[PDB]
Amino acid sequence: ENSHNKARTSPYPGSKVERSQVPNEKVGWLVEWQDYKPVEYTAVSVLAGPRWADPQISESNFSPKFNEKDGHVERKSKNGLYEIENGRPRNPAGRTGLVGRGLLGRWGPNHAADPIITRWKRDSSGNKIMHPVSGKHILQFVAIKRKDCGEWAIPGGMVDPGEKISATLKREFGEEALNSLQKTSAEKREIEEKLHKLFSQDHLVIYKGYVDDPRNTDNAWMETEAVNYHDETGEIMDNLMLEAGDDAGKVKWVDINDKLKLYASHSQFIKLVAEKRDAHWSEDSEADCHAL
Ligand SMILES: O=P(O)(O)OCC1O[C@@H](O)[C@H](O)[C@@H]1O
Ligand SMILES: [Mg+2]
Ligand SMILES: [Mg+2]
Repeated sequence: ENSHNKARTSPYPGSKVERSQVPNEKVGWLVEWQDYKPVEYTAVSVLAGPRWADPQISESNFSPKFNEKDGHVERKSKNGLYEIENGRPRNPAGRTGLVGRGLLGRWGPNHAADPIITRWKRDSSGNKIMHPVSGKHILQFVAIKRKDCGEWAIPGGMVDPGEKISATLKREFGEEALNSLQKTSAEKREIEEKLHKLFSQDHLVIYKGYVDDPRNTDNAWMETEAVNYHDETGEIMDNLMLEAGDDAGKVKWVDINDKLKLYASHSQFIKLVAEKRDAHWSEDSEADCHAL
């Protein structure tokens, strides 16, 4: 019973555009609202028609195949089918008060991928560390500090046109967490060997689908695929130094626990990983709120 909230904040990112107000009871498309009048807005950068953006719906020869693989553009939503009304997609989470695409290049789902690389925290002797409160070992994951807003986050990113989610995962992690774009060539082989063995081991899909994002509109929204590549022994990430890509101010292994503050919905993803890996999570048991 919780409506998307970030997707209804104003002004729209990178603009002064104010979204039309949407009472929570009228978020669902199923709810009748004849007077609903969303503000129309698509960023100039998207309207300019770059290679990563779709044409406007009116463009004569533009015939998108929604809810399916449409060439080098994946139009399927990972939450199932989304409705087409008035020739364009309808946000599956509901009304947002704004039509058009805002800063999103694609009509409909705009896919991203979030590679969560984890390993157990280890001491000077290479042994795991148990937390006394949970009795579980502490897990860490590779996080980057965003240059634009300085928020810590999973090193993810947009799926490029024609790119496979698996490639986006490998590419985003390497480029921003290892800085593969600027590493002794050939030495890039090893990063590929290691990431290869790492991303070849069995991973876990943590989350797929809609992401409540301030860039979302009634017609275009963000979706992600968060996947966890875990290094159980530590052998793989062992000798792989983290180096920030040019899009990150910092990069480092971050201890996982319920106190973490991360970008977007990344902390929800981290909580799920700790659950699946049976890692420590509860920092404080508020025992003092009950004990004499
Ligand atoms: O931050 P950018 O790369 O611009 O958009 C990508 C992503 O934004 C979030 O919705 C997802 O979790 C994914 O990390
Ligand atoms: Mg990117
Ligand atoms: Mg990014």
